[PDB]
Amino acid sequence: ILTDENYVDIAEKAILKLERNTRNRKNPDAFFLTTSKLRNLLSLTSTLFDESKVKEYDALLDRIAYLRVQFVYQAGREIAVKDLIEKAQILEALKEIKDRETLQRFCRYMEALVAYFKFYG
Amino acid sequence: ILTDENYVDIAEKAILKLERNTRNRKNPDAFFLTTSKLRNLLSLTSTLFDESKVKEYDALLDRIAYLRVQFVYQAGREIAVKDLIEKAQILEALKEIKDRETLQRFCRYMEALVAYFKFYG
Amino acid sequence: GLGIKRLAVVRLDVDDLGAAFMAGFSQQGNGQYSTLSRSATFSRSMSLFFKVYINQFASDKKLSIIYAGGDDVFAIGSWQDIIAFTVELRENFIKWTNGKLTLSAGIGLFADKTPISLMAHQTGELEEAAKGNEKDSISLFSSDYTFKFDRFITNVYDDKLEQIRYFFNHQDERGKNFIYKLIELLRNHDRMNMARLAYYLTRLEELTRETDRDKFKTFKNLFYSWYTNKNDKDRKEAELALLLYIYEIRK
Amino acid sequence: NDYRTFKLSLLTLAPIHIGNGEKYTSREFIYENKKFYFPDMGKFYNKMVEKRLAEKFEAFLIQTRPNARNNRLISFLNDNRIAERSFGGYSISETGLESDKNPNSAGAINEVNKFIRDAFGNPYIPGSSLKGAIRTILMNTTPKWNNENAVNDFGRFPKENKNLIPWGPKKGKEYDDLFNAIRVSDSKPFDNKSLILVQKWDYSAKTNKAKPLPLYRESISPLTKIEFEITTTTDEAGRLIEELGKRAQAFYKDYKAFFLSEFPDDKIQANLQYPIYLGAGSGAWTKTLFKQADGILQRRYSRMKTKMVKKGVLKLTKAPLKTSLVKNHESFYEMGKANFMIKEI
Amino acid sequence: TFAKIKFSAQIRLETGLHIGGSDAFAAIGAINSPVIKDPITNLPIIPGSSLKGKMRTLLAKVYNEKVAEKPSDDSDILSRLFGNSKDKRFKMGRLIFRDAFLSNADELDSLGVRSYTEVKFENTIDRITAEANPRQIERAIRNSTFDFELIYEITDENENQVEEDFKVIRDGLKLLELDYLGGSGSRGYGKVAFENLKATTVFGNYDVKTLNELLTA
RNA sequence: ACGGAAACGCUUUCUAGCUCGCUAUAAUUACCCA
RNA sequence: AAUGGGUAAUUAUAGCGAGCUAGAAAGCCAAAG
Ligand SMILES: Nc1ncnc2c1ncn2[C@@H]1O[C@H](COP(=O)(O)OP(=O)(O)NP(=O)(O)O)[C@@H](O)[C@H]1O
Ligand SMILES: [Mg+2]
Ligand SMILES: [Mg+2]
Repeated sequence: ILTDENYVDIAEKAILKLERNTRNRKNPDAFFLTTSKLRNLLSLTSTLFDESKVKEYDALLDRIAYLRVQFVYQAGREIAVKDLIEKAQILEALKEIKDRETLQRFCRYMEALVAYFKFYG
Repeated sequence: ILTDENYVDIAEKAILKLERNTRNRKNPDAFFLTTSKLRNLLSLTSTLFDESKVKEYDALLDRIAYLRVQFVYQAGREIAVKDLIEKAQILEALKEIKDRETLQRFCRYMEALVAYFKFYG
Repeated sequence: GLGIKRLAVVRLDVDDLGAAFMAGFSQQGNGQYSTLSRSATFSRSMSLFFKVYINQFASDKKLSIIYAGGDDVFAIGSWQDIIAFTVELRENFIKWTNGKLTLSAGIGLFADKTPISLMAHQTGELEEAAKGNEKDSISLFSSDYTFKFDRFITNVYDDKLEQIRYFFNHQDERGKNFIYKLIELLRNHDRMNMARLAYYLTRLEELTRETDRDKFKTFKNLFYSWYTNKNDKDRKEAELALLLYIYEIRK
Repeated sequence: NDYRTFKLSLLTLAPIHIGNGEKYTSREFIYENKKFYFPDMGKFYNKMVEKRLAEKFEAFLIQTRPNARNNRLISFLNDNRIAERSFGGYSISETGLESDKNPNSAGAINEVNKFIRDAFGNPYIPGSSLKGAIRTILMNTTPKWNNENAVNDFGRFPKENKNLIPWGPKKGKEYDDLFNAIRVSDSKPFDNKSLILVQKWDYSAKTNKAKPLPLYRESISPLTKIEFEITTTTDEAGRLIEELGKRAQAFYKDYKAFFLSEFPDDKIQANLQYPIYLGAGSGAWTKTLFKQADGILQRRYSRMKTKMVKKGVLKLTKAPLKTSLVKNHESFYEMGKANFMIKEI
Repeated sequence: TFAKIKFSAQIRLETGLHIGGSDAFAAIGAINSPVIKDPITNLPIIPGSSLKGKMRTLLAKVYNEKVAEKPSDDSDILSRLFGNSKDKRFKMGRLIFRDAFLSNADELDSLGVRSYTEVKFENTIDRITAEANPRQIERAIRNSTFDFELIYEITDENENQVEEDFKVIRDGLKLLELDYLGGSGSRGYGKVAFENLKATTVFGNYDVKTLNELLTA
C-alpha cells in the first residue's frame, strides 16, 4: 500500500535498492534498468492517468484490470524489470486501487519512480 | 530550513550562489539556468498558493506530494535546475511543509527565487 | 485642470518659544547676554515676523490667514498654496532665526463643503502629532506622514518630488497605474515586497522602448535604491512624494 | 487577402509510417486468416475473464516458449478453444512479404508500431508531419540557411541554432515568422484498407547484405493519393511554396549525389513526380541538414548499434509490387520515398 | 429605441483545434499542453476571447486603413463592433461573443470515440544530430461542433449602422474559415466551418427578414 | 428631576472598459542482441 | 548458419508572466447669510 504522505519516499528508497553493475567499472553505480524500459512502464499508466480525470472509474476499470497483465508481461521479459516491480511493490499496489484517488496515486507513483531514476544516474 | 523572517534573503543569496556563464562573452554573467526551466517550477507552487487560500491542507496533500516529484525530475533532466535546487535547498524545504503556513512560505520562497532571478540578468 | 480639488488647512507653532525667550540667551557668554533688552528685541523680532512677514509670504498664494501672531499661524487655503506657503514660511523663519527656533506645522487635506471645526480640530491633532515626533516636524495630512522639516523640504518636496515629476512628465508609456502600484508596494512593505518590486521594475525595464530605457533604468535604480535602504527615513518619504504627485495630476 | 491557398497532392511510392508513439507488443494480435487482427486488449481481458482462464493467460504471457508461431496469442486461442474474436480494435490485410520464411512462421511478426489515428479511429497524415518534410527541402536548398547552423562551441556538437530562420515575436521588431506564414493542413482521414505493416530491411554499404530488423511499422500502402491544403499568407512564403517543385528536385539531386551513390541502383527507385521523404524510415539524412551533419551526426553513437563508418545503412522494406516503382526484383522499396505535385487554387 | 439580436451558428471543426490550457500538475509522460475545457463536464470549450481576438485582428488587416500598431487604433467600424478602451463613445462595443460548448457529444458517441479530446504526439527533429523532443498536445476532435452565441445591441445611435455591421460580422466569420482560431494553424489545428447562420431578435423589435438573407451570401 | 430630550453617517453609484494561451517545432533517430 | 527476439536516446525546448484608463464623486452638512 502507498498513500499520500509516503509514496514519493517509497519510490526514492525503491530506486536506491535496484542493483547496479557490480562489474563494468566504466562509470560505475549504473543500473541494470534503463530509461527506456522504465518509460515503457510509465507509458502504460500515462494514458489512464488522463483518462481518469474525465471518465468515471466504473466505466474505466477494465483497463486497470488489463494493466496488471501489462506490468506482468513487461516484467516477464527482462530481469531488470522483474526486479523493479518487486522492489517497488507495483503488482501489490495494482490490486489495491479501487477508486480514482488511488489510480491517480499509482499513476503518480510511476512518475515518482521515473523522477528518482532520472535523478540518480 | 526557512522561517518567516529569512525566506526572502535565502532566495536572494541563492541566486548569487548559482554560478553564471563564465565564458561565452555575449552579454556575459548570464545564468546557465533559463527562465522557462524556472517558471515551470513556479507554475506548480503558484497554483498551490492560490489553492491554499481556499482549500484546507488535508485536501492539497496530493499536489504537495508531487512538488517533491517535479523538482526531482526537472533537476534530473538538466544540470542547471540541479544546481538550482541544491544551492537553494528546495528539496530540504519541501521536506517541511506540514500545514498551510509553511506551504505558503515555501510558495513565496519559490517566487522570491524567480524575482531575484529576473532582477539579476 | 490637473490637481485634486481639495483644500488644506495648516496650523503652525514655534516649538518651545517660552523656553527660547526666558533662558534664550543664557548659553553664550556666562549669563552676560540675558538682559531685558535682548528679550525685548527678541519679542520685536518674533512679533515683526509673525505679524508683518507672514503677509509677505502669503502674497501670491491662494489662501486665507485666519490667525497669525504670537507664534501661531492658522491658515486655510488651496493645498498647493498651503504646502508652498509652509515650506516658504519655514525656509524664511530659519533664515530669520539662523536655524534656531524650530517650528512644527500640521497640514490636513479636506474635501470641499466640509465644516470648519471638523476641519480645524483634525488639523490641530496633526499639529500636536508633529509636536511629538521629536519636536520639529510637519505632519502631512495624516498621523503617519510625520517628517522632520529638514528631512521633508530637502528630501521629499524638492529632491524626490521633482525626480518623480521629472520622470513622469518626460514619457508617455508609464501612467498612473504604475504610480498606484508603487504606492501599494510602498505602503504594505514586508521583505517580500522588496523582491516583488525588484521583479516588477525589471519587468517594466524590458517593456519600455529602447529610446527611453536608460531613462527608466536611472529611475528604477533610484526607486529600488531607497526602497531597500534600511534606514526607514527614505521609504516613508517616497510614499508622500508619490501621493503629492498623484494629487498634482488628478483630473 | 494574401491567403494564397495551394493544393498539394501526395502519391506514395514507398510505404509511409507516421506517428502515434505507441506500439503493439508481441502478444497483442491475432493472425488466423490472411489478416492481422489487432483487438482492444482491455475488452479481450474483460471477455476472457468470463472464461476463468486469466491465470493461464498470465502464464501464457511469461511463457518463454520457442517456435514463435505458438507465442503470438494465436495458439493461446486455438489451444484453449476461444473462437469468438468479437473484440474491439481492427483488422488489416497482410503484405504477404513479412515472414521471409516460407517454412511456416505465419503471424510470427513480433512488434508493430501503430499509425497515427484520430479518435474516430481512421488513419490520416498530420499536417505537422508534412510540414517537417517541406521544411528540410526548404532548408537544404537555401544556401543562407546552411553556414553557421551549428555548435558555436557549447557542448557535444549539440544542436541546431534554431535561429538562422528568423523566428520570434522579437520585441521592438516587426513580425516576419516565415513558417508561421506556411500553413499546412492535415489530410482527409483515409481508410484502413491502405495499411499493410511492412517490416524493415537495413541494406548496408561495404557489406552487400540486407539483414532485416524486428520492427514492423504499420505503414501506408504505395500508390495512395492523399491531398493537402497549404495557405501562404506572406508573398515571401508564397515564393518558396511555389518553388518547391524546383527545390525538391534540387534536394533529391544533392542527396543522391551524397548518399544514394555508394548504394546499388537496382534497390533505388525513380521519382516519377516531385520527390519528398515523409517520415519514419527514410534515414537520418532526409530529416537533417545532410551536408552539415557529416562529423556531427555519427558522434552520438558509441553504443552497440553504431553507424558503420559514415553515411549510415540504407532503409529498404518489402511491400508488394505495384505499377513499376521497384525497378528490381525481391520488392525493395525505400520506406518514405513519396512524391507530390502542387498547384495554386 | 432598444433592440438586442442574436446570431446562432455551429462551429463545426475540420481537423480539430487546440486552445491551450493551464495545469502544471499534468504528468511526466502525458499531456503537457492541455486544451481549455469546461471545469465540470470536462468537455472542450471555445472561449469567446479566442473568437474575439481572432476576429478583431483578422478584420484589422482588412478594415483599418492605417495599420493599427496598438489596439484602440481601429478604424471605427471595428472600434464600435468590438469596443475601444480609449474612445469616449466606444468604450463598450455592442457585441457579446459568448463561449462555445461542445454540442454534439451524443453524435460523437455514436461514432467510435474513445475520448472527447485526442492526444497528438509531435516531436521536434533537431535538423542536425537528428535527435527528437516529444510533445503530447491535446486537441478537440475533428467532427465536433460548438454552439456559437453572438449577441448584438441596437440603440439610438444606429441610424444606418445596423446592416453595415453585418457585411462586417459575416465578413469576419468567412475570414475565420480561412484562418485558425489559435493553436498551431501552421500545423493544421484550426479550420472551422460556420453552419446554420440564423439571426433572430431576443429583445425588442427588429425585422430580421432583411438580415437572414445576407447570412446566406 | 442626569448639558439633558428627540435624531440610521444616511441616499445614489456594475470593479468596470480594452486584450487570440499565442509564437517556432515530421514521434523521429541509430541497427543490432542471444 | 539458422531459431528466438528488439535494444538504446529524446518526454517538451526558448519566451512573454500582464499592460493601459478610472483611484471615489454628487447630495444632506457646510456655503449662499
Ligand atoms: N515675542 C514673544 N515674546 C515672548 N513671549 C511670546 C512671544 N510670542 C508669543 N509669546 C508667548 O510665548 C508662549 C509660548 O506658547 P506655546 O507656544 O504654547 O509654548 P511653547 O514654548 O511654544 N511650547 P510648545 O507649545 O510645545 O511649542 C505663549 O504664551 C505666547 O503668548
Ligand atoms: Mg508653541
Ligand atoms: Mg504656540
